[PDB]
Parts: sequence; C-alpha cells; structure tokens
Amino acid sequence: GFCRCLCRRGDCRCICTR
Repeated sequence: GFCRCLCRRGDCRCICTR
C-alpha cells in the first residue's frame, strides 16, 4: 500500500507494495 519510485536509465516510474 506504499509506493516507492525509481528511475531506471531515465525511465522513472513508481512501484507499489504493501
């Protein structure tokens, strides 16, 4: 239920878990 975001080679997106 928590979202943490990442930038993978300039590709930013968020991933949610819990």
